[PDB]
Amino acid sequence: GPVPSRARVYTDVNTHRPREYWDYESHVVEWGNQDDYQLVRKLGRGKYSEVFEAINITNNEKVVVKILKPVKKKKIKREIKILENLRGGPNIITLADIVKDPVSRTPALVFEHVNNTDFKQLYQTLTDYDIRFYMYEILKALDYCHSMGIMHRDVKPHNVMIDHEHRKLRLIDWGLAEFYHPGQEYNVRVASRYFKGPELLVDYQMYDYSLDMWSLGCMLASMIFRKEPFFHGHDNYDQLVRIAKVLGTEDLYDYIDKYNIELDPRFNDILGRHSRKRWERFVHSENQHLVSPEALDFLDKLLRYDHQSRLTAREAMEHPYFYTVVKDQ
Ligand SMILES: O=S(=O)(c1ccc2nc(Cl)sc2c1)N1CCC2(CC1)CC(NCc1ccc(-c3ccccc3)c(Cl)c1)C2
Repeated sequence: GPVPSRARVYTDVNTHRPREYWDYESHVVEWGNQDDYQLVRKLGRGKYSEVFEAINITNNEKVVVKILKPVKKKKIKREIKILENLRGGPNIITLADIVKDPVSRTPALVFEHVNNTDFKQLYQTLTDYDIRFYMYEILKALDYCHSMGIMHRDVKPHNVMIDHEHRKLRLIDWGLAEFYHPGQEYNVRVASRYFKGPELLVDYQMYDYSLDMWSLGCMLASMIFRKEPFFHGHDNYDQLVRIAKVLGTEDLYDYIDKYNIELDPRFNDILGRHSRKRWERFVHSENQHLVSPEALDFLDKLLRYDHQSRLTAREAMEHPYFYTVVKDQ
């Protein structure tokens, strides 16, 4: 069978807490009054929810409402619990209330309101310094949630929100997040394809917070190289080929060895044989101003098949890539 794995950091953090903290199945939900909020306009449709801008008529404060589509109550209790646990944390979205339509029986999450600067405007103006800063800001949120025994499992640009006018960032969409418990086997059918770690793709279920660090590298790549998505797999199998065509098949077979992982008979056809490529080959004139020795060192140390050899969030925050941003503090 597969070799076990535990987290190198924040391993026993949920164990040292009361059971209620992570036994979300037991959480009873504090309902608010739906008539305190009126919906203004729709902001987005999104697989598990629809998102609206609303006003709280109690204090005339602008708000965000995610009306949920039908999920199991235990997954809602999960998200609510994780949000409540992380509330007040750096760059974590703030849950403000929870309400149910007394007729449709549909439940709705009410959030603080953050203006998103227009994608086009932001993307075209970004700058290396800006990327550094906002990555630092994402790392802050991740080290916080990891320290609080929680893995997001859906880190990607969709779930990051930036108000550039106020240099303000939030990490959202906590509905796939789970509590890390050593020895636990998780579902590998999580996150979107382009951001899935190797461990999900080879079906190693004793994963941990380091899953987030892979995605974060997947994010950094697309930004510095200006290629979204960076690993563009046609299906879950081809996603690992895309990764192997860059990272090389050798470190991959070394990883499945160390963890005595059994590859579906399929991959053993498509994976083939692939040298580990150098980053220079994704550099061109239009991205060079984002790419730097510091950045490629940072990226290399996140994009590793072996989850145990990835940088932790706190080590990442200590990386030379962010030396300038930390001095502003
Ligand atoms: O209208 S929504 O559905 C909405 C509105 C309010 C709301 N409030 C709660 Cl509560 S949930 C909710 C949902 N919608 C807004 C727009 C998004 C999707 C959701 C977030 C945007 N993020 C793109 C992005 C992320 C990171 C970077 C980046 C920049 C520099 C270094 C690294 C990364 C860049 Cl360049 C771009 C796309």
